[PDB]
Amino acid sequence: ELAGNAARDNKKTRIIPRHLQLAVRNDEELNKLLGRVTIAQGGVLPNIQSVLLPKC
DNA sequence: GCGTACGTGCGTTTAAGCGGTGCTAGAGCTGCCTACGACCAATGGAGCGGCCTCGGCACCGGGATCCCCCAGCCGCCGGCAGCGCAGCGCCTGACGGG
Repeated sequence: ELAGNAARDNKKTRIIPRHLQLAVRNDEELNKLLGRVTIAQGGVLPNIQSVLLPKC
């Protein structure tokens, strides 16, 4: 269900692990179930520390 | 280099701590009865294997942003150098005193 919504955003009809890793990581609750599992070819969540960004 | 706030110390003070009750709740165990899960023999069809064909995605090529950059550009202002000047203390007059 969470994965399917992600596939909608990228518009691909076929579900893909990149969706799966993305889906199960945004939900903080489901995150706790798999806090020590790594998905094949999952890729990290898109995140950047604010300080790294330019001052303005 | 600044400065505050947290360590050190002192002086209350109070609730922890001790020792003492007194209770019954609840855990531990036993006796005994039941049902429910394992076991066994059959059965078929759900699932798994083997093909096998379209199109979702990949890939390309092109056009479309769009942030990223920065000199242009001006405003601003303050510093700065020059200029006009305001005030004062002395300089020096006006006029009586020495």
